[PDB]
Amino acid sequence: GIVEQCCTSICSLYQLENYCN
Amino acid sequence: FVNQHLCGSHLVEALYLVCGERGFF
Repeated sequence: GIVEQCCTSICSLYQLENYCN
Repeated sequence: FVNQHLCGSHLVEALYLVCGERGFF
């Protein structure tokens, strides 16, 4: 989920896009 | 972009800068 995606690894610029859209 | 962990509150900056204008959650 939102704060695991990128704190539990780096995550990407799309994966970090998928909060809005 | 950054290549680090954003452990909630930092996300919000890397989130502000990405989806700020459209909002996110």
